[PDB]
Amino acid sequence: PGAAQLAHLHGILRRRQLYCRTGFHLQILPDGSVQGTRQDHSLFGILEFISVAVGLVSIRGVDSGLYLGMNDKGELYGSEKLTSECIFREQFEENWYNTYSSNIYKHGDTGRRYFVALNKDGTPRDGARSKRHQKFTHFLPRPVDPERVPELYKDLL
Amino acid sequence: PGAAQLAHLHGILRRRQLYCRTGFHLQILPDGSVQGTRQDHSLFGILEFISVAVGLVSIRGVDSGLYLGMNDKGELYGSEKLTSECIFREQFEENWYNTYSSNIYKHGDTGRRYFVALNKDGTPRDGARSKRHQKFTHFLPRPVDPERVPELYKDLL
Repeated sequence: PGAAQLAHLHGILRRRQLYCRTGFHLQILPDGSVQGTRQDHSLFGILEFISVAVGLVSIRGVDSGLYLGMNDKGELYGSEKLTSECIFREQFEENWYNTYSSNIYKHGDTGRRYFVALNKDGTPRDGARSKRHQKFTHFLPRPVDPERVPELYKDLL
Repeated sequence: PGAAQLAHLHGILRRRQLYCRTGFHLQILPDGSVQGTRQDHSLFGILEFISVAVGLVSIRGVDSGLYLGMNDKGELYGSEKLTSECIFREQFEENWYNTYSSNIYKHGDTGRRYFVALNKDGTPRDGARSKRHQKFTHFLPRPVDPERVPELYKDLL
């Protein structure tokens, strides 16, 4: 084909599963909420990673179509349109587990950044109360076996 | 396009990096040898996973073009053509780390299978001397960021 064809396929090559070290895969539901499923290959767990810049990413739910974004008060959510709240800093942490902080939100005084995180029960943790050294913020990007989520792969088809 | 087009692309969607728990990415060199690099996104570290059957896989080096295979005496190597020695049993182990044993080789007496493994210094370990509970055999499948290995992605292009 052509035009936007090249970039579009690569997005599909960049689809991942974000497994949080507390035992959950980050998912972005259609209603706009963000949470964690213990299920491998969840349909909303299939996230497409857009490499914005060096150390920067944007995570779009392939199924929900929404972009992961963190707001003013540290709360995660699914943004229907890209915004400055949707760009996160991707930093290595330990063992291929990355950490993802807001690219615009931090604690004015300490300078400590706000982090994308999930509690041990799976619900979204308050970005501001989450820290780099805590396991709530560790996220291992995982590969997506397309044959396990066919609905999401009828673009090439 | 057509004919074999559908299956071909999916192979590209199933390219992975096999990170061994002892600190290395399994690579398949052109000379036919198998070893481990500490380098993320090594050019020979980019393996295409062929899901043979349930719990079965075949690993082909994208760059070397060779298929990972284990022989009679537990030694890994890069097979130029598929053989019975190239099919491995993929089993979950802990934390998304899988274990890969020979689908035809085991210890006649104990019944303990032969495992794909790398020592802590990175060289290939003897399949027969490797065990499931040992970290030499733990392998975390990782995603491949195409933009980091362009040479290997000129098929779609």
